[PDB]
Amino acid sequence: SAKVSGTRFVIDGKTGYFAGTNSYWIGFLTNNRDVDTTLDHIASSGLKILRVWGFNDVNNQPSGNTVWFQRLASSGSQINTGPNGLQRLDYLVRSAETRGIKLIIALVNYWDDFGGMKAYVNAFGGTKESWYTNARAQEQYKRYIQAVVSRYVNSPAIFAWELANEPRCKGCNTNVIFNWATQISDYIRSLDKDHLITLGDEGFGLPGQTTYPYQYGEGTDFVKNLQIKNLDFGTFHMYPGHWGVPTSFGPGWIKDHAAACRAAGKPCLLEEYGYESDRCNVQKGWQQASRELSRDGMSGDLFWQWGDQLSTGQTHNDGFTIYYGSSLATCLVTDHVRAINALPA
Repeated sequence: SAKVSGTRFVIDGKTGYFAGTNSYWIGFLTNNRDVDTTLDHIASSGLKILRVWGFNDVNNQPSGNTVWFQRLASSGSQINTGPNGLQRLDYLVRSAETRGIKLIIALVNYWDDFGGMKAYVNAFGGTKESWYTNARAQEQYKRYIQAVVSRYVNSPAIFAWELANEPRCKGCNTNVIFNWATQISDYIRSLDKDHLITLGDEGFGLPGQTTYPYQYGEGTDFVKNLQIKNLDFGTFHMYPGHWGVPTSFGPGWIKDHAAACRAAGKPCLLEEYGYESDRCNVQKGWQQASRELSRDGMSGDLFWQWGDQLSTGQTHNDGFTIYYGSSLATCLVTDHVRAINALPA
């Protein structure tokens, strides 16, 4: 149900460009109806891919019925397969199977939200930069990958396994993440031969311009990582307001990634993007630049992030949320999906 064909994706046997979104919170909901209604809204919007967090790491177990997936400690780490643990991810997967949504499931965070590499450093020592070569942290991270992947190997709702959300190794030789991603993607492939696998990086480090995002200072080399055999497609993210570059850098950023993916013979996915101001105009310009490259390396995009109305009220507005039913969703979801459906075949 989710494959690659040259520089394009194939979902439900259709080859082409797909739109999707991100919802880090959907895998942690404890109300099944809130998962179903959010997926119904995403599916009715014509979105096919949903990127979620498949991690929830803590150093101390939270109180009450708070959801957690893994507790990390120097000795005795535990993976939660209970009702407030991975059973919440199981429900998301089953609800996505029913509703025709393909999930990208990231397996650790580079950032501290939901624990991240920081929670592993707290348990296993070292620094965030040494996390990739920290044997005890990598041993537990692989145990966690096995615990998640083994549950959904036979699900048609997995778009791709994703190694990490936005992995960086600040100031590291770019071989650190390259070697790490090679060994972890080979590990995931041993557990699941058929689903796609991707890195989850921001896409820093590649030719095109001399601005900050093109530099190798965050430990990644986009072109180098596209050579990894068991990574099926390239991912890149786009946040000019955090990166000291204008919004007008967007089309070139997209073009430069699509050219690298084209040269590698793999699809590119613009996996997160957002801007806080003049949102419709700014982000519609980027969606057009991406759609225009649909036969030249780009094969989809996911905005960050979905917003909805749950039993617990409106979901969080982090300045990038696009709420279902809003005028901004008509601009960046309805009109986008209609423009994708109009692309030549």
